[PDB]
Amino acid sequence: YPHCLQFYLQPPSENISLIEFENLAIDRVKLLKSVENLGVSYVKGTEQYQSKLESELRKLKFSYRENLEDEYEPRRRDHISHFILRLAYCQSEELRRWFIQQEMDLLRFRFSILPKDKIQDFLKDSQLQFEAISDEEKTLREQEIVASSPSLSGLKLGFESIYKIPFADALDLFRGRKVYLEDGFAYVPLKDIVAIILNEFRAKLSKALALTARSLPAVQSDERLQPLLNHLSHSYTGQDYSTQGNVGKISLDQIDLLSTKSFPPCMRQLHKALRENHHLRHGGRMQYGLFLKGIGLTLEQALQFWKQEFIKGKMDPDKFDKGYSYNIRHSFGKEGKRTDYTPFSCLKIILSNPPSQGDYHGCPFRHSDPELLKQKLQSYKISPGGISQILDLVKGTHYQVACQKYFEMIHNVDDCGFSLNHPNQFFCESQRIL
Amino acid sequence: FSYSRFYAKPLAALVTYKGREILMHTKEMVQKMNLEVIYGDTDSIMINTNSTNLEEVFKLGNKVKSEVNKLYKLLEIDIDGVFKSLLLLKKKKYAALVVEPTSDGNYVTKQELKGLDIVRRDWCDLAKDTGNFVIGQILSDQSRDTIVENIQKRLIEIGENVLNGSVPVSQFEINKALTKDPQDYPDKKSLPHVHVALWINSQGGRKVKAGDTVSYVICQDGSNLTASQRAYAPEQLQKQDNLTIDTQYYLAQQIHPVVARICEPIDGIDAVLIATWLGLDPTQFRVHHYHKDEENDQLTDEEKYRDCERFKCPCPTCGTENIYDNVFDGSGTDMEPSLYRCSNIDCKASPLTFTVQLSNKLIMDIRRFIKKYYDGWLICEEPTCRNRTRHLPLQFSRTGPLCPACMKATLQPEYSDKSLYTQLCFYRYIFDAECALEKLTTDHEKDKLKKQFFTPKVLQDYRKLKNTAEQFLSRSGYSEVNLSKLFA
Amino acid sequence: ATPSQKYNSRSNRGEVVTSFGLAQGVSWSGRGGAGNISLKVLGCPEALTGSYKSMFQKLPDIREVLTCKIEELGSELKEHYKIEAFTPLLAPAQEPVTLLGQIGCDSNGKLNNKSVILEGDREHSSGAQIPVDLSELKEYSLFPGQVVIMEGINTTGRKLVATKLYEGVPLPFYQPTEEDADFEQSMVLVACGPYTTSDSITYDPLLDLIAVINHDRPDVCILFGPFLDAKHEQVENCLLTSPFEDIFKQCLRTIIEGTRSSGSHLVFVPSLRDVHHEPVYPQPPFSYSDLSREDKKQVQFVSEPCSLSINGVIFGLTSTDLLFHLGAEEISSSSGTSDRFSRILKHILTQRSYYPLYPPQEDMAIDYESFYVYAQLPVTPDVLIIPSELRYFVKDVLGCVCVNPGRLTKGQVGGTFARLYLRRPAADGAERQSPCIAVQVVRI
Amino acid sequence: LVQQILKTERVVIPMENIQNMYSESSQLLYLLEHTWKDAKFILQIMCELNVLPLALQITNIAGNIMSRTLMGGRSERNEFLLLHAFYENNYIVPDKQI
Ligand code: SF4
Ligand SMILES: [Zn+2]
Ligand SMILES: [Zn+2]
Repeated sequence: YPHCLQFYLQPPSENISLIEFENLAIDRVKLLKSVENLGVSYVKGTEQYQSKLESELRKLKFSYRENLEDEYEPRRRDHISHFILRLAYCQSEELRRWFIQQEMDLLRFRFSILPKDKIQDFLKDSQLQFEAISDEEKTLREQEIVASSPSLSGLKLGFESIYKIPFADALDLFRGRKVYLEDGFAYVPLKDIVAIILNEFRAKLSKALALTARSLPAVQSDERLQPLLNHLSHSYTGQDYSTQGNVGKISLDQIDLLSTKSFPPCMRQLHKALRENHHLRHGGRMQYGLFLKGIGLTLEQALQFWKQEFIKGKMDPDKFDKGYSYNIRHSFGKEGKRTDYTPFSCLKIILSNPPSQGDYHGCPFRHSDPELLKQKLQSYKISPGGISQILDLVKGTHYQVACQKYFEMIHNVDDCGFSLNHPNQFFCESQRIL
Repeated sequence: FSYSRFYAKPLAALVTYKGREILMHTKEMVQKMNLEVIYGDTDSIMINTNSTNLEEVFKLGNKVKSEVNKLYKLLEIDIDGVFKSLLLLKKKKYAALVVEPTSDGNYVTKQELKGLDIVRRDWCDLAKDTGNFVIGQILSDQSRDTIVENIQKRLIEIGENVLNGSVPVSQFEINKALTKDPQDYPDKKSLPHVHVALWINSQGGRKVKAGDTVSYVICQDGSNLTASQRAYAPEQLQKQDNLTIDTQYYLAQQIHPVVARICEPIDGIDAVLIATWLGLDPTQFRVHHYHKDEENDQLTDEEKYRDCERFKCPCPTCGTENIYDNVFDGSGTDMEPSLYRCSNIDCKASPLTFTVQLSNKLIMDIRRFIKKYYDGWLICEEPTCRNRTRHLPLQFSRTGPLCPACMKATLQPEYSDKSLYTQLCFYRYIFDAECALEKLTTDHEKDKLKKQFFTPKVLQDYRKLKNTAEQFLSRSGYSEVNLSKLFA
Repeated sequence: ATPSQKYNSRSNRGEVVTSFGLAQGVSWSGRGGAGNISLKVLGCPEALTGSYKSMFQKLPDIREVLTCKIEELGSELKEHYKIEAFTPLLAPAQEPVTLLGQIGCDSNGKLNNKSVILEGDREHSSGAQIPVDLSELKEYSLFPGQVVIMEGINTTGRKLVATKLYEGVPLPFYQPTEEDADFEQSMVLVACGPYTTSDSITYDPLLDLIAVINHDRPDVCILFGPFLDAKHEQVENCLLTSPFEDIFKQCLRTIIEGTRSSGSHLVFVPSLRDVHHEPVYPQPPFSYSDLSREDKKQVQFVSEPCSLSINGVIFGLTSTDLLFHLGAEEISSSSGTSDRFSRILKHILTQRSYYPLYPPQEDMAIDYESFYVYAQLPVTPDVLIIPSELRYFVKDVLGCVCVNPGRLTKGQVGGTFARLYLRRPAADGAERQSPCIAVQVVRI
Repeated sequence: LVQQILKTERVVIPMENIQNMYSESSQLLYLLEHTWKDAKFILQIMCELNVLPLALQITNIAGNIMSRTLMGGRSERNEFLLLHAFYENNYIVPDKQI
């Protein structure tokens, strides 16, 4: 926001608590993972974008309050966070791209916020050499500057400040004769000056993500950093919420109804399964099973639910206990957790246990095939043009985003008002809305 | 090769690089083809697919093939197998069913295992019985569901019978081959066989010596002694009257161990799960387990400190034990700062009053835990081994210390550093009022009590129980993450 | 109501329970602070000064250590006895071989003539363990962790029948500069806690000490923790009404002050039992700021253990019961007439560490990372002060005056402390002229 | 080696029971019996794995010395491989190190 625009150059020499080290990353990602969403559901020139964007930039504490020369709260957060999250995103050339992609969509926003003035000071100072020209040289050479410029309409050489740079640094533009040159100097505005920044910024960033890997072997050894290197997007969410405990009061004969208006695609499929087929595969008794406690089911009820829903499947009332009661009692209760009490995260249901013929678990938007999905979504009665968006997404791989797009439509609104990342959550919002 | 006549470490790393590189590149690709990559290693890649149609799998393998070989010029991936069942235990260690195609659609199921050897020959029959029994259903072709359900089934009974006595007395006879004469065995008291052997010799005729195999079971003496010291001979068992079989032991220390090593990997089954299947042993059983084992899978507080020990302190006046697991006690309205009233109803003392003793005991409870972590207790990972030794071998594996009993299992710290770092952080948060409040919603529920109980003094009082720990984690247990070192 | 009752009704008071050197009267007395008193802290990099570097170890390094341990010594033992090459503990052969390794037990119990085992070094035997057969060995002294060079026959490579157990080799003693022979006689007192009766918090003995410090006006008073006994009943049940940190400063005062007149330098030595200090051997010095410019020239804080120079007189300092440990787990060929202790202590001077026995007593945490840099002996000490719950005594060994002043206190009764008189004599002659000329262990 | 490569059981005789079999002809001839068999298996097993051949060719592509290549230690073979090469290519090479 302020002298908050910074070329993540020159490494932090400080040191932190594994508590700050770990929180800077989870957070620094949450941001970068929100820069990703907004760029997917909106455009780079909208208020909603600019707004929410700086809104999170805000909530994650990455542009705000000052202090005595050294310790500038947000300044710091962003500096470390970035570098630390250079470790994680240095590996896969598919992450290196994605990182650069979203850490450059970020410098862009922190530039779209500063007035033609503050951005100026930042340059003079920044790297090293750049100069502005007085209105004397400015208008004296005005006409010639507008002649060298693009299809730039009119003869208007606006108030828009103009800079003087070494012809060599503006190669990208003088090669096409897109700026005025004089005794070895180019004259360009802000738009283009910026793009050159962003340009040299990517190239340098990539360069680094390169030298980050090379020397990665000297730490993978450390035990505290496995959860970062390996798991910043595994089963464990950007920072999930809905865990255990929590409250709620659900009657039973209502689930059916809620199935239409509350659960998301995933669970919607499963209930029908369990109601139609009177049973559910292993993979399934768990996705839904959990999720049900998370919405608040009770030990008593859970058993009730399944039991009576397994007896319509003409089973032995006694065989349930002997075979299912056990697992179900565990779920709710005690230890041996992390996969028996942790209602599935979305990123989870999306990357583990895909489903096979007979299985109705997993994420539709991800796992069901285009056409079938198409056939499914129409039963939910989603505008054929609407369905047109969703699948456009599914083609991008922004799977839950789509779920989002679905939330909105079944609920009637222009913006759900949050970034989804877990079934129950999607369950609750659907309840706040009632 | 370090000692080659044609060495040049660079040339190598470079290669190794491209290597690990060209691997991910590939791994991504597969996922990019919406196909789950269940494993990899230097140049290999296992890939769960979900087809029943092998005619489709190769057509698929090759599809992969192409794409991958299409990209490079020389290097090339190659089809290399198919398993019709797989139990991925851990690194380079799996059980599975290999396919050998006969003609046009049919094939063959060859049993191929490795890294699944049990060394100790002292597992009772009921164990090995129950053991294999599963391993089989596991290499059965039936469904995950089908396998496991039966496994639950069977096991469930095992237990039952075990309790009604339907199991042959011998089925419990364990057997070890002494390699020292009874009075030469250090661990004495704690080794079951050497115990019986000892009883025997000093008691009657025939005397046991080197190379001889001994027989024993575990019973209920009413001596409460350690299990180890409750080893008797089959004979002296049936012919004696006052003693009885110790169902507990086997069920827990015999059967489960095995089955376990084999089921832990199974999604949906877990340590405890089995254990309950075998009896009303939950609690204590989970105790038997770990804190660590789960370190394959950021968290919340309630669960981040679940395994840590609650701080305790008896009231300097009434004496009753006080248990402090957090800044507050209760919920909503009647939420009092745990440090307000003595759990003893008839006591009228304010523990806050005794801020010294508290700051003391803690100190003491924290030496305790720093000592433990420091004791060094290393323990074998293989359930069938579990060698508990304070001696760190100079014989290291890739993972770490090389178990010296079974020469194929690594020792893993009994009380991890992380296990500690979390017991101190737990003490720290049990007295960080500062944060236990900014944890409240409305600035009103906040003030209400901020003004009802947290007077600057009380706040200080807490800042003290809190400065207790702080100091500890200060320069200690590298809460410090020298970034300079990490990038310099 | 009674506390210290029996302690103070002691009649043995002042009694000398042992002497050594050259008989001295009861008029022990040094010149106070008079003359030059050169107290230089010695060892590897100045034996640690700060709190630490950490309290988190990487198995991958403890390993590295234990290996160097063996290699180093070995490397030098090999240069001494001039052996030609060690043999892998795993390679079989019919001819007699010279292995290199460290003993160790094969179970969790008490090491014994049967169960011994040698774990070779990484460099040669990439850590292989081969049990040991002693039946054929005459004279031997073994303890877990004992770096040893053995010669025997291992034909199958699955058992070595020892034939010879090379004798440990210690380090040369300190080479006195000409300046150190120009110093005059000094008298060092020395005492180690507990400094209170196990049934009171009176610190009575503490005081008696003080007084005694005064009366005799010693040049140096090295005092061994525990000042506040982590084991003192009242302390472990936290009944004290005062914060540890304080209590400790308390005693620290009483003593610094109680002896401002004396003119004696005070050198404190921390203990793992000092409830208030860092429960990690090696430990860092104590921490205190409440010191006038005055007392700062009179008191000094040192680690644990340490190698301190009292007038070109190299003293060894350790608070840990290294002797009641090593000795609890040592095996020998003789029991008829041999000096248990004189042996254990012998290994100490040859092992080159302040606690070679490894793995270390069940209650004695150690951080080997640090242990590699701060717990090695620099040179064979001219004097060694090895406190212990074992009866008093002072034996000359391998040219080192090994002294165990016993505990100043013992349960409900009176302990002891001891004093030494020093002065490095005339330069030439048959080298070894023990600068420590005499000593006395005295009740208090 | 025999249960796997040769697909056949192969009892063994502990240095313990040896002496006691010198006490009667039959037994002594068993000891002898077995002894042989082994040396045969050592032949067989050497055959199954087309060892000696393997070895030839390997050693012929490398251009080293048959024994070595039999002893073990891959580095050597190649060592040579290139040695020869570089040699054929007017290239000075790495003096052996020690
Ligand atoms: S993506 Fe997340 S939300 Fe969309 S369905 Fe799958 S789980 Fe429910
Ligand atoms: Zn009370
Ligand atoms: Zn093991």
